[PDB]
Amino acid sequence: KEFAVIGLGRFGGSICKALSEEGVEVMAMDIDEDKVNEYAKIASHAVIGDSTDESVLKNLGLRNFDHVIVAIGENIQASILTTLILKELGVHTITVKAQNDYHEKVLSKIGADHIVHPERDMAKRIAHNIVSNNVLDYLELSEEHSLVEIVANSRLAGNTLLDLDIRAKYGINIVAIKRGKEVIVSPLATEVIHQEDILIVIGSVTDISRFEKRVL
Amino acid sequence: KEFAVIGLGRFGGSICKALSEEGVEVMAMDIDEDKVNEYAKIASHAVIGDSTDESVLKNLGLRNFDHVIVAIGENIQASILTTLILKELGVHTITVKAQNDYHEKVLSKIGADHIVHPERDMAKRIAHNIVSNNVLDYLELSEEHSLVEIVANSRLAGNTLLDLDIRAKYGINIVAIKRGKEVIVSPLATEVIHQEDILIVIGSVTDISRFEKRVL
Ligand SMILES: Nc1ncnc2c1ncn2[C@@H]1O[C@H](COP(=O)(O)OP(=O)(O)OP(=O)(O)O)[C@@H](O)[C@H]1O
Ligand SMILES: Nc1ncnc2c1ncn2[C@@H]1O[C@H](COP(=O)(O)OP(=O)(O)OP(=O)(O)O)[C@@H](O)[C@H]1O
Ligand SMILES: [Ca+2]
Ligand SMILES: [Ca+2]
Ligand SMILES: [Ca+2]
Repeated sequence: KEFAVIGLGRFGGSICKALSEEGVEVMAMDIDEDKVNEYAKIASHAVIGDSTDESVLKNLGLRNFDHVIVAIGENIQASILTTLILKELGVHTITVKAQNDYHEKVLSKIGADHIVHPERDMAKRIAHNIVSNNVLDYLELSEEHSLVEIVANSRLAGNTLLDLDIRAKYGINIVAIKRGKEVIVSPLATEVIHQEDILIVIGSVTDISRFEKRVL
Repeated sequence: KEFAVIGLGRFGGSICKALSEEGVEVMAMDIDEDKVNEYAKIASHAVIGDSTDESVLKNLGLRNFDHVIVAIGENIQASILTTLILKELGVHTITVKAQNDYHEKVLSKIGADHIVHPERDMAKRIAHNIVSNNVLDYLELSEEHSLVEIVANSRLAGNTLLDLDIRAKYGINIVAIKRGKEVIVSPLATEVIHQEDILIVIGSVTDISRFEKRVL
């Protein structure tokens, strides 16, 4: 498989490092020579170039590449134009970092396959933690369902899962518990909740909200 | 509770918007007046100022604030100095966006409570997906354990969980299945895996790796 990353900022450079650490080859490109130099021994092919020169991406051989990541940030126009060119070159999968909603909307119509929002998505998790302290983190599983990490409080602590009856009363499922350094997976109803346990829970976002209100 | 965000880039501004959307008050600060203007109706108090002026943060009343987020990016020195000042002001919880390892190392010793890497953390998830296609995403639960989203292949499809015997053979647990738009939570052993099911799995990173090798 052939991988390329265009734009070596914190996202693009981290993609380059992660791919390198996974043990695969990656072409890493940036218009800034100093950035390219930083990745000269990390990427298998580090390239100084402007990705908005059509012949440049073609001459580099990006036609039919398996996956190209566009991580140009503040230059929304360069990002969009680069994406356009990659699509015309038949790149199978194009992932692009979006700067805003406008950027995303355009990227979607010109055929980016995956549009990602690293800063925004982490900000949302952090803000949710901030405003509800017992909720440590969450991961959306579908439009309706999420996984949520919940710190047990005094009300939960000391009771068996059987007695808590959370599935029947709240519609949500405790699928694991982090207890100290250990993770208890698929705990039985006989499991007793300890103070400072982190409950790993799956349910609808609606049911989770009701649980937070009732219990947290 | 009192919240402040310092630096309104994509991360800081997204934190400001997310907090605003959660319905809480937030003070949003930036040295760039145009950025502050963008958040004047989103933040409950939008402030033009240099967070590295000690008297500025004190006069704004940040002493003993519940949570302050430092999202100054490229100015590592301003970030570090701002963090130092907030700590001296007794801020209960300081979360800081780190630009690199050096930045993180210094932030840790001068007492940032939470150091976050939005670009890097998303890059790692993406790169892992890229190099192992059946693996859609993952979330670390502990140093030893992770949650992983795995697309079922032809080998898994058509078999009951009972017959697959994945817990006994691989040490990992299927705690949910995304099937179309639905999530099946805590499936029973009688559940049959469908093509294109997304298995939500929890196990040790070691056991997960062995499973990927054997089955994916
Ligand atoms: N036309 C182009 N061709 C190749 N690289 C480019 C082009 N335009 C910009 N870049 C590179 O893209 C990289 C990332 O751009 P920038 O730093 O503005 O994005 P960012 O959103 O701050 O990135 P991150 O959030 O990942 O740090 C920069 O190193 C820049 O040199
Ligand atoms: N001393 C300071 N006081 C207040 N705000 C500052 C200070 N220095 C920088 N900022 C603001 O911090 C914001 C973010 O900085 P910058 O854009 O360099 O970070 P970034 O890593 O690109 O952010 P993001 O990744 O969140 O887009 C900018 O709006 C900038 O004006
Ligand atoms: Ca444009
Ligand atoms: Ca960024
Ligand atoms: Ca420094």
